[PDB]
Amino acid sequence: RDLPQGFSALEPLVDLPIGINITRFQTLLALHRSYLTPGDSSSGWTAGA
Amino acid sequence: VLSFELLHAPATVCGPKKSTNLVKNKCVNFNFNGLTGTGVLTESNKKFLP
Repeated sequence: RDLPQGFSALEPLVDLPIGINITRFQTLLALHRSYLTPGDSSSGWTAGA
Repeated sequence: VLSFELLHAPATVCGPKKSTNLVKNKCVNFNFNGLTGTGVLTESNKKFLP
């Protein structure tokens, strides 16, 4: 748990010339669909650690 | 018909090409990537990050 006490620099990966207007932010996750939570997206949804 | 576009958007299709050889140990003008200067170019042992 919790971010450890340390230092680490961050190296660039990509640069995008898209130039669109950005205002909002949301994150995706992985959903476990099986016999435990069958059906549509109403009931087939779990959080997970 | 190849249609361009003139607007306030950055250019996507580009590429200047151009090519000249490299010389060493001679004072010469260079324009690598926009930067310009005069001097001699020698092999260096310093290591850059990728």
